[PDB]
Amino acid sequence: GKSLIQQRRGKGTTTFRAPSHRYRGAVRYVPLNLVQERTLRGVVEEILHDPGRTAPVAR
Amino acid sequence: MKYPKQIRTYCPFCKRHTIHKVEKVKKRPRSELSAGQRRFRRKLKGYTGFPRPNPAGREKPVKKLDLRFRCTVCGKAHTRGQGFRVKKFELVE
RNA sequence: CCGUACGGCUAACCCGCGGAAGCGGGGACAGCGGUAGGUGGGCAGUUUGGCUGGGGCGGCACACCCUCGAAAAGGUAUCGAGGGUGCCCUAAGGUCGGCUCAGGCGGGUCAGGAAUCCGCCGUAGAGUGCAAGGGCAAAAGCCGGCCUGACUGGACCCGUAACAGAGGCGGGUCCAGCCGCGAAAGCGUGGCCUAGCGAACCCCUGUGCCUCCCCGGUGGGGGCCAGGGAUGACAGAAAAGCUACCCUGGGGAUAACAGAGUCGUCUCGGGCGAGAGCCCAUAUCGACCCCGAGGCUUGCUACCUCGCUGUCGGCUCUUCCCAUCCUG
RNA sequence: CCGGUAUGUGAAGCCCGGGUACAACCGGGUGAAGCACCGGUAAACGGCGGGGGUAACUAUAACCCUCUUAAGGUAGCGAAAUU
RNA sequence: GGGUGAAAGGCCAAUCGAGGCCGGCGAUAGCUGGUUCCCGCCGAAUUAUCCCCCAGGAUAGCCCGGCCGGAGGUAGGCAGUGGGGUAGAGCACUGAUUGGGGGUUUAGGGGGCGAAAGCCUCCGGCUCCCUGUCAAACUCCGAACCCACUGCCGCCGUAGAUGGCCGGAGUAGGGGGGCGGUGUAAGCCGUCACCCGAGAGGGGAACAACCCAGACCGGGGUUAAGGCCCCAAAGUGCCGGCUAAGU
RNA sequence: CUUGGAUCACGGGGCAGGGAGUUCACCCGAGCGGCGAGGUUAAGGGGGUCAACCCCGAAGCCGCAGGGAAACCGACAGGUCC
RNA sequence: GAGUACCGUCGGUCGGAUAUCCGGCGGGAAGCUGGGAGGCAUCGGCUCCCAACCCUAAAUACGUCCCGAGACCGAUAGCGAA
RNA sequence: AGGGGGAACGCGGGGAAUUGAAACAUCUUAGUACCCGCAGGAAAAGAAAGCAAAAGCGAUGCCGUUAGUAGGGGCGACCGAA
Ligand SMILES: [Zn+2]
Repeated sequence: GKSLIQQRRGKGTTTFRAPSHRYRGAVRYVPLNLVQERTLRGVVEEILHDPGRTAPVAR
Repeated sequence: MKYPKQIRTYCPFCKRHTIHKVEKVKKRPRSELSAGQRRFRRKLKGYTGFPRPNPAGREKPVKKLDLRFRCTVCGKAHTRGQGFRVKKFELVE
């Protein structure tokens, strides 16, 4: 037989791959090995639209 | 069809007429030690399509008998003719 | 001793964050390797029979027995005519003795009376384990008595299959052995004759012998003889479909169509005369039976044509027949 | 298709017994998934029953006898691109 | 056997229900086409059994060549010993089939005088006799014909037959004509084995098989089938009669 | 090809050159020739006028005795007739 | 001369058949009073040998090159290519 | 020191289908075609934990026979040593 769309997606071709070079970087907190017991303080300086996220991000 | 349990017949061993009791042969299954079964098992191993013919449920409704006649005087059995086909077989005394 | 189930632990292994030291989380599970079972058109290889007044569905008279067809020796085919078997019987088998059947009539008790009683006539009309045909009367049938030749070892013949080749199957004539019935002569190798089943390879049983790699033991294996287990598509593959997206090689050995043949059917006629027609056979209508023409209606057949052209209807254009609607 | 109980069955392996100076072998038990058994699920695949009789006259029968299944075509549309 | 697909099996360099190039590869087919000089001697077959057999093959039958062996054989006829149930015929078995004249009356529903299935009769059954009809699966009879065998007549054979051994094949789609079964018929299926096939020449207007007749080469004659007004070799031939429809 | 071809059955414009039962291994037969109860060499070796010629080489193969699954057993080199 | 000889099981391969070799998985020795083979396994005799480490000529295969020769072809032949 | 090149011959691994069996699945085609790696003028093998059987032989490789034999195998078609 011939192949299904769900089987062609596993190959990893351009027709199926996400365009993440368009996005703002990943979102992660701060590593424990650098926030062990310090209680860091920060200021919000920008709020931005992110194309890969469904939620707005802040800088 | 009725058949007697006792028959006076020629015995090849005593070389005279004696009394014989009648019995049906009772079968048994294939032995694993036989060369043919060795060969069959040797052909069944590995990556293969099935190697031999396989008729599913091949049987006659009316078969022949296999009877042995055992002598009282001497204790030995023998065959007496060819078998005949009959559905009911009943040993009457 | 070893286990199973559960509970916990961390030090193997796994996950993450980090140059790495480690940290944190899981945890002897998972994952990895080996083996065993199940599910599994997700993916492959194949099969999916034949005869056949084309093919298909139908039907298995796809192996056998009898009568006809069948032409007074033998042989002889069709999806030719009429029917049966794929069993049953320790007796329905072997033998010895004795007896004779169906029906009809006349006698008696009885509703049809099934049947029991008596006499006569009586060539088989009866009966035979089973179809059909054949055969049979001091029996091959009925009634009884004793038995198990429905056996072992072997030989030569006939048929399937004429003439004219055959594996397997079936039948016939005998030689020996051991036995049965019978006073004895004789008969008996299943069923009065002709249907009632089957290769190689493998397996099971019986029986006594031969044999297994230098020799000898034990367990186990191989071989010769006999019986049995099946292939009905019955001289024997283990086996479902679609193609109008279709491909190759071929075929008028074979359908659709024009032609060719034939005319049951069809169309068009006729002979006689049942009679109908106020009465009157035939102005008109003409039953039931019987004899024909045509091949423009449909069918039947398969001679021609499988890459001649395969097309129906309509428009256009020419010509012919009469079996005459109008015009003479 | 999903879930649940195991009572059955269930291969290798393990265990018991026989057999073999050892094996091959033979007979028992245990033995998971699955099969079986109990249930849930149709905007899952799919399915949704005739002969019968009867009214103030000819009619047709709301309705009544009825004959079986898991159930017996509801609202609508209807000689339909379905007759 | 992969891609890509707003899904048409659409498109992937004029190539797609699995691209193109080279290789396996001189793949395989029971199917189609082809196969190269001369003269002489002989000369068939399309039918039985078996095969997933029916456009294919094997075993036999029908042809050829060679050897062995050593005296009988046989396609025809006559007379005999035996066998056979066809044509025809008939009713003696099996089974079909018209009518009358009588006897037993009833196996059985009908009614009648039915005082009740009644003594007794009516439509009907049983056994005769006379009259009339039949048979692929009937026979009291029964040919022509065919078959085996014996003896003779004829033919073949020591210039070696009949027969046996060895070897090489082809043939498994037949047809015309006569016979049979089936079928409205044309046809289908078998059978005989004269012809065509594989057969020139002379005739039927031409014609595979209807008639005469079986063919090395060159010449001379006589006949066959049929024919003789002209086409066209040979008769406007002879005797007796018919036809008026170009029959 | 076909039962059947002048066919409205297939192939067939002209000429010249090319173009289809071969080789090996095994088996069955024959026509001839050599030796003959025996026949024959292979690989190889020696010599020479050096791929031709001459000599050696019986390993093996067939045959001389068969029957039988096997263990095993083991025959008329002529008695009579046509 | 140790994950070796040997046993069991799975896959491949072989003429190797209950008796060929290769690999994977699970087990696993003796070790000089020692060990192995002899076509199913095992017991006893007899015969032959000492694995699990290394090297080694000659006789053999080939000819992109050279040399010689030929019942080979002779320009549509012969290598595709005179 | 290595890397790249070399017709055929050489060593080690991976591994089809057409086809035949008058179908086809074990088998055959075939350890073939093709793929990967590694050497040389030759390579590989090679000095008995062997062959045998009442006698004995004595490392490897090549040629002729053993032999279409033992043996394998829908015990079919075929395959096949020492
Ligand atoms: Zn006894």
